Amino acid sequence: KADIHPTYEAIEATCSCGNVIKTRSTLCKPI
Amino acid sequence: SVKKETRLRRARKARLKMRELETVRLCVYRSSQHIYAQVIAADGGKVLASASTLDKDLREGATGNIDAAKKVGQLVAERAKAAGVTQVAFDRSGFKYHGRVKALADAAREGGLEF
Amino acid sequence: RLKELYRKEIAPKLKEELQLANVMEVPRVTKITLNMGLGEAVGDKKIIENAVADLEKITGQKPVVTYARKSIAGFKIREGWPIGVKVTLRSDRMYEFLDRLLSISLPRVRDFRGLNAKSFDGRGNYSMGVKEQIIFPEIDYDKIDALRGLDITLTTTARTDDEGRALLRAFKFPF
Amino acid sequence: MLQPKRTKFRKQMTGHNRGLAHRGSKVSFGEYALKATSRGRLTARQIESARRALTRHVKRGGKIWIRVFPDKPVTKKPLEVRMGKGKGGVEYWVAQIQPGKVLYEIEGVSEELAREAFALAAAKLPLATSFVKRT
Amino acid sequence: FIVNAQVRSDLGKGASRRLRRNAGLVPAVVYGGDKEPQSVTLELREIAKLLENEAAFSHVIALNVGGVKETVLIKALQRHPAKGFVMHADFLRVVADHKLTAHVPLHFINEEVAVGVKQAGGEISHTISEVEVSCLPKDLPEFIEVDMAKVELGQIVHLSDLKAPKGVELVQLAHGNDLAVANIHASR
Amino acid sequence: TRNGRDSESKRLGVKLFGGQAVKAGNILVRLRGTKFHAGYGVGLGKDHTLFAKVDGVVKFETKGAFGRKYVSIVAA
RNA sequence: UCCUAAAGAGUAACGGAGGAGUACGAAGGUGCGCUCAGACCGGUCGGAAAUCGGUCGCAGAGUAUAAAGGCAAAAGCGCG
RNA sequence: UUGACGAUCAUAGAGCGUUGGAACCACCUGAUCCCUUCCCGAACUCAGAAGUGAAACGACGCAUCGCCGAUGGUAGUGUGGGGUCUCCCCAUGUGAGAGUAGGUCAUCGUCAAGCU
Repeated sequence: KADIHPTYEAIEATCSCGNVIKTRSTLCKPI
Repeated sequence: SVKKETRLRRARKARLKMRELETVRLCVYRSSQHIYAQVIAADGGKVLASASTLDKDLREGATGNIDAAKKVGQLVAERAKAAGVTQVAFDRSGFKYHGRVKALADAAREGGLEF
Repeated sequence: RLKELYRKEIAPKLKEELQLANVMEVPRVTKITLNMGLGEAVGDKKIIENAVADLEKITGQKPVVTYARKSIAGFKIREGWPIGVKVTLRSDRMYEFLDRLLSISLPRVRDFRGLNAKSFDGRGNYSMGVKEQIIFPEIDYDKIDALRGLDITLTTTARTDDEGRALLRAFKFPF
Repeated sequence: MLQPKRTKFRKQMTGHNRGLAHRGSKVSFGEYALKATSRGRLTARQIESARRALTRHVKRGGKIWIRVFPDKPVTKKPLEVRMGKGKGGVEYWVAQIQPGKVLYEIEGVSEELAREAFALAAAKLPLATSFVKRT
Repeated sequence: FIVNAQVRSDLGKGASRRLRRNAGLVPAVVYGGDKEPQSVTLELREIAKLLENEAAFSHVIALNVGGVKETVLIKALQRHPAKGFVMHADFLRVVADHKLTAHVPLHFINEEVAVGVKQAGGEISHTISEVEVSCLPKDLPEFIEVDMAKVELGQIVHLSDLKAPKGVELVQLAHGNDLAVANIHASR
Repeated sequence: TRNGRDSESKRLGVKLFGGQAVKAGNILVRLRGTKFHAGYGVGLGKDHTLFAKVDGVVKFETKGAFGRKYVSIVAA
């Protein structure tokens, strides 16, 4: 349908977008 | 399976009410490759006319389209008139009367066979 | 992303590993119904519209708020009141959601929060709840209210619970 | 005494007491038994007179089973009351015996100790009972 | 162990009760594996000697129907409930090969001195008897010896503990169960 | 405390037994909710009252799975 | 409505037990879809028991209203 | 070799075990286009195979559970007469239920389609 409202334009955004917003583009584990 | 017995659970209503009224039944069976159609006499155990894709003079390799099923309902409207059959009923057999099912049953009304 | 990581790398990797005989025994991940909300102080029903707009925004789909069948567990609902959420995620956008969790949701927890107190059920499914923040794919962390928590109930296509463990062990569940 | 805990109804018909006893006539637990050879009905205070007779003539051991259980309530109108105003209140409870039914069983004793112990319990019951063995 | 019979060509309720008061006979049948069922009269004075015998229930008896001889095992006794005496007998032909089923007495052979009895104030409560059999008709089990002289105040004894000799099965282990047999407990 | 009060006995039953001849309005069974189901040529009215539609002979046959009782009228 | 009531209907007692003196414009019509209670194991503040996932089910649920007789073309549940 | 529609409703069921493809069948790929979801291509539907018989489905085996079930006896009962008469017995017609010996891994029909 059309009732599902998308954030998928930004779920399909930049993945390795630095360690500045996501705080990690080097590791996944916090330690 | 899961799908198969539920459309058997859906089909037993209209098939059992066509039994009580003593009507010549036009049954149908859809598959993911191709499409069958039969005309069963008024006892549920005697087949009068029957037309399929799997006859050895129609298999084009592209059966199971909506354009393939229009020819199936074409050829079954005339073997029943060759068998002398009108005044029939249409059991959709649990299939939602929308696509390849509905397009076949329009070919029956064009053929002169009337519901 | 992880779908085609699964299809090309993991899908032959697990076949000899569990000494499987064909393609079709190799287990898949099917859906995420996930949860949300128990019914904390929903005699007055107006907190749902906050909790709807919570999970509506961080998933992409819409809640289907669940009513009560016959309630006794803490309360007498006079059943038929809004109590649940239940957002189901499926194939083309289930791998897309799964990459938020455990890749960039690990920094938003702090104190390892993977498989650290859980185990499976007998049929090969994994269920887990959260209360802390997860990663949001759009910036939505200061929404100031009473944060109700939720679960991440997952269903596989396994047979036993050992094959649930090797399922997405490449996705590195912390142990 | 012996009576049900909760009953689905309060009062009951009279009926009759017919037939022999084909189930209930075989000794199952004990090795000696006191089976009844005349039809009647036992009123649940006779059972405790007959039970407390057997349990003091043993004094040592043995195991006792009580095969029969009263479940049939029986009414009785009070005195100085004309007939036909309802139905009287339940005063006591009754079991219904018919020839062949086994009443008491005993095991773990001598036969000649037990034969002279069922003599004591038979003098409290209004039926003609007998002595039987386990086969 | 031997009986001798007759033919009984009179079937009903009326003719079957006149046998018991006039002549003193007892009806019976012989039904088996190979042949038809055949009815039979026996005396109430004879069966009385066999039913008084101990192991005669789990044992082969030779029957003389006419001058006809057959090895016959007995599996039924319909018995008059009020007075107590034998009514029709209902026994069985014995084929050399078809398995068989009967019931077997127990004895509890050594319980004079038991550790549960001599050391602690003891009791021995025989719950079961007449345990069945599933044998081959060539070699018969007359009885089964059980020995509860041995271990404990406070143990029950199952069917798994006692042993059926020379390769004889027990039906209760063929079903998914194991009945308790005897107990040792404290007296009141 | 006091209890008389019975009702007045509706006269239920089964008319028209195994070999009868019928008409078109005969009733054949009052009923109390489907002891007998509608067989071949019978009606099943409002309060589950069976009735005939064609003429012939009553059958009372047991058929099918669930073992239900089918009252059919045979043109014989 | 059940029992007395004797396997067709009927049938008494100041004989044993219970209920009514109404609701509904959808709780009606019709087409299209869909299955219960409970058991259990996993799961955030509930927690013996709410919602969710799962296996086992085989009517033990439900039926506007008493009990009896029924109900998979479901006579039960949802939508146009 | 299968597929549809029946006949008969367990001696036809459940459980266990084995086994079948490229014809059928099922899973499968993608939803652009029909069409659908009180959220979701799960279900419904459309265009379609590759791939696979794993699952499912059919066949083939096992009586382990279930289900059928004799013969004999026994209970009860119509009419006639009895007796020690709140219960039974005799003459005569009728005759279960439970249990026992044992049985059962169904039997057919109509077409399309595989020696056929």
